[PDB]
Amino acid sequence: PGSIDAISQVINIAKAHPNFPIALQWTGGRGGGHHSFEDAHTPMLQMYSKIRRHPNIMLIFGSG
Amino acid sequence: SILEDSLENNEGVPSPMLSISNLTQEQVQDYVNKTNSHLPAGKQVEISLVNGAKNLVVSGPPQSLYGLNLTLRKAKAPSGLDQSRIPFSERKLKFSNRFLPVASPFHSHLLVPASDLINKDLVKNNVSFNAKDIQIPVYDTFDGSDLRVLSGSISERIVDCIIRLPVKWETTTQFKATHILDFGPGGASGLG
Amino acid sequence: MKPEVEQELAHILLTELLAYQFASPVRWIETQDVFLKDFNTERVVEIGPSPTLAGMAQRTLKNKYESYDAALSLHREILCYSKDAKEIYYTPDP
Amino acid sequence: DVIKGKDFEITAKEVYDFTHAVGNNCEDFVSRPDRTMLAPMDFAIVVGWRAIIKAIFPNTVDGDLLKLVHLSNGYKMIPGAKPLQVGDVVSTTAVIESVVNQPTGKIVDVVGTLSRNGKPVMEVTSSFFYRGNYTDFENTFQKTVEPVYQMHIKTSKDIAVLRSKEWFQLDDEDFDLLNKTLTFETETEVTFKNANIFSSVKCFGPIKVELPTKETVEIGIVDYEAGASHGNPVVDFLKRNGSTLEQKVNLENPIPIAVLDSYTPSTNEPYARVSGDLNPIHVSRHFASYANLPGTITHGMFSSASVRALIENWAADSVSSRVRGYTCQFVDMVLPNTALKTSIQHVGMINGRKLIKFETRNEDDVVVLTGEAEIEQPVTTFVFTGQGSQEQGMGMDLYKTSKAAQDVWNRADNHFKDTYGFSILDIVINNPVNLTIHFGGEKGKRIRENYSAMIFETIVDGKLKTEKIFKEINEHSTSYTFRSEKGLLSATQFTQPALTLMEKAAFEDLKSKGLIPADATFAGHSLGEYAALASLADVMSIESLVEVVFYRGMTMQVAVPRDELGRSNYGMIAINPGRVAASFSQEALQYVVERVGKRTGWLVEIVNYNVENQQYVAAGDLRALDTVTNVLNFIKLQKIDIIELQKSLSLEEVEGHLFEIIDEASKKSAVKPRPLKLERGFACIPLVGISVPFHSTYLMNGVKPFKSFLKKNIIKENVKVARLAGKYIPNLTAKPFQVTKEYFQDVYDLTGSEPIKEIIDNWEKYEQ
Repeated sequence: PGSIDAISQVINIAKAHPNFPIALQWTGGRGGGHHSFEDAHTPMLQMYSKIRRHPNIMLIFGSG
Repeated sequence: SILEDSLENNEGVPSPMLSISNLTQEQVQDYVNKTNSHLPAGKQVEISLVNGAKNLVVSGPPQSLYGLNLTLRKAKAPSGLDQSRIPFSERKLKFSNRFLPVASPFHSHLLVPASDLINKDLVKNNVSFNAKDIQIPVYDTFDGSDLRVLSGSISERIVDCIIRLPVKWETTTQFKATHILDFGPGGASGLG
Repeated sequence: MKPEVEQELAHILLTELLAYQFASPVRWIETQDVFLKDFNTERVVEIGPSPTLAGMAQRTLKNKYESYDAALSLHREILCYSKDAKEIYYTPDP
Repeated sequence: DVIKGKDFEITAKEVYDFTHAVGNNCEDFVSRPDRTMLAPMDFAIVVGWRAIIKAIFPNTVDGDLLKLVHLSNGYKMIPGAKPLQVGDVVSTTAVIESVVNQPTGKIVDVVGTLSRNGKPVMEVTSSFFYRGNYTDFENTFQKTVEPVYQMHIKTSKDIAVLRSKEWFQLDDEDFDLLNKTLTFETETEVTFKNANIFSSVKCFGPIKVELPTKETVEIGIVDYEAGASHGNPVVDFLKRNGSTLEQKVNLENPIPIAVLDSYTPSTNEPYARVSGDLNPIHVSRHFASYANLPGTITHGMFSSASVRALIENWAADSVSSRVRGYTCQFVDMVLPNTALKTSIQHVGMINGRKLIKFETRNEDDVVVLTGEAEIEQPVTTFVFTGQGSQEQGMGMDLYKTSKAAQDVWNRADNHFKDTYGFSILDIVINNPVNLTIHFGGEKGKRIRENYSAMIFETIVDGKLKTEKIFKEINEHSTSYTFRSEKGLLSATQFTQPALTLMEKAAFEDLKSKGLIPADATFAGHSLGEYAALASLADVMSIESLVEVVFYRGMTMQVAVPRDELGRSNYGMIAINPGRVAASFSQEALQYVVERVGKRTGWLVEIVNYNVENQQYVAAGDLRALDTVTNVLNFIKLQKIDIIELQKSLSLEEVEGHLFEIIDEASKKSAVKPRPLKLERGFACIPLVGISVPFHSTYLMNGVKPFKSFLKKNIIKENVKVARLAGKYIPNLTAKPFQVTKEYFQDVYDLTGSEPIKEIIDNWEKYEQ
């Protein structure tokens, strides 16, 4: 994911199969190569609680 | 005319208490300081509730709160602006604001007059609250303190705490606990 | 002051203002501020061929009355006889 | 006999009680911090009720008070009077206007006049009805105010017929009625003696004549008197032989405002207590039942104030101040706990106020109430446009539809034809490339002398250098010719009349539709200030206007040396301090232009201060204009914050700093050909057309010849002070016209004028 909506999408793929490991690699806008107009903290700061109510989501911070 | 306009701009039906969301307490106070700049004492609006982080509630005469509402109306942005291709720093403030369901300006200078009168009345009936009698801490709305550790009248405090003084809700919910029970009005739209 | 006397005076003042207007400059910025702020006009109507003094008073509002207007909740309406017939004569569509 | 009431102080709480009784939650009546409490115009009835009701009591007006019926009641605010306040002490006077026996019963029309501090504040009108069969023909009268009749004395027999009537009685019998317009403002007082036959008929009023200003002056009297009459001869005459001026003017279509839901009170005691109407009919069932009513009828007065509140709220946007007139017809009765949809539309105009009509029906869809209200327009200001935007055919559409328009244009077009030999309508209608006047027969020669007497005086150091404006027109000239490669409509001597005319015409149509607010403020931009003065203050005739304005243009076309091809040594530049730099302020443009003024010893001054930090205009020496336009271009590409360099350096330091910049650009334009062609800038635009540095100090010598021209055309008697005081914003001063020592001084300061200086110096000419 790279968007707040994108994250929310992953959360849905998560409910999809609650027993399956999903590595949500939250990248930021300050990464290398491909980009994003997005801040690295805001999205995560904002989605964290919801991301965390799904045990199958392995939250991984990247970029910078 | 006002009610008309305030309605076709997706804001509430003008009342004495406006609630602004996703703005710094500092940010909010800034716009109000501006609005209040142009008004006389008796028509000024102040922060009533600091319900939370970027959640506040301004309060005063409905019409002057409507004025604040206009100065805000230009500073904001259409909700579906899609600033996803704009660099973060460069983007525009998106934020919510609406009038609240209440007939009176609580926690404002408009009510200070009724302060002394209410107390003078509370005495003329049986009512008083001795710190001896309260069995469990009752956290002060402004202090966050206990109302028992109080030199003067606990009654008189909670009167002035509802009528004149702001509600620093997070600081008044200083305590630590496992569980909070909400007995107050309004299901999931309520304080809990 | 005596009515006839007031006339006589007010008269020559009026003629003075008009005579010398010829040389002195046009203080329109100060003027707009008189009726926009001192009087708080809500309907400023321009009577002319095209809307020139209007867009003048419109810019002035954005440039200076941005905040005043907002707080004091005054809706201002700027109308040119040229283009805003409907709004001046109170005769709309459906 | 007049009925005197009682003095009445309005307590803060009598108001609380009344507002709450009728249910009027307007904030103007509720005690708020730092505001005096206002009293509802409704409250007038609480004050006057005892003075008024007394009027239906005398023995000569014998009625069964238990069968009394209220027909109507209205309040009219006398103009200029502020609304009732909580402080006020109020004297009430109830005169009973008309008492007439009708087929169905006796009718009494009462008039209240609530005064405050000597002056009258508002009038209250009530008419009551004693039902039954009467015949007191002995004690029955009625005075009616006849509408104003206008009469256009066109012919010689017309004037003959009028002198034929004994009631037509003017001051100087020698008055030349021929070709004037008369108005007849008549009151007719009648007393009955029989069923249809009048006992006596009086009919009096002033006769007035229209002035060029369209003002009306008393010329004489209508004085009719007759016993055993049968009809009113005077009114019949004027009806058939005249037209009836009604001050109301309908809109094109009624404009709906709102449909509101109302309710009558559970009990009537609340209203009765505040109002002083203890009439048992409304409160005691046994009285109501004895009078054979449907029940304890709601006070008709409640419905009056209740509905009024709705009009107040929704039609006046809850600005108590705005409603100045309200009136109410009690169609049918209403019981307590009835619901009332009352509807409100905007029906027309009267004297700048919105005419509003309403109708209230009940649950059974029966009309119960109907009246109208007059409500003030929002604060209005009129600004009159100056030259520059004139288009061919401008306002010619309105000439085709509006009568007011035609009269304005035609009066003018005629004056122009008969004294200068051209049609301003033609020039406007089809922009003529050229136009020759021909000094034909006896009338041709009359015309040319009016051309020959065009003088341009020039007081230079005591000396008065006067020249003919029209050099060539002389005793041997057969014609003159105005020229313009584009079209004469854009040559100021014609442009100005055209503009003034279009505007004055348009405003007089607005005035005719009753759309001009009484207290509106006005101002004009250069030229438009004559149109503004003419339109709102009628300071001059339509002809005087086109005259003054036409000469103002000829004067400006000779107040500057011209070349062979008639070229100018001067011009105007329109600047925008914004475009130079976001830093470049007003004091910055002033500063810069004042330096390039002193430095080059040329002429530049700021002429138009139009929009702060955005639109300015400077005039003067074409060379000085080419410097400023370039000095400016430099400061922009150079990014020179002068507000910052003023802090860091000294006066003399930055002075010299641009004195250098000036001197490098000033060399460049002096070395340019004869009549330098001003070119565009970054913040400078040349005003193509203008050739005179007007609104600079340059035109200071051409003042006193115009200052006489104006005095010969703006007569003392046409300057009515109130039309200007506080409403008129000049251009010299930018402050509302006031005839005060204060004001007079400011004018001297901005101009230095003899007539003024003496006046300031000996202001104590106070006493006649």
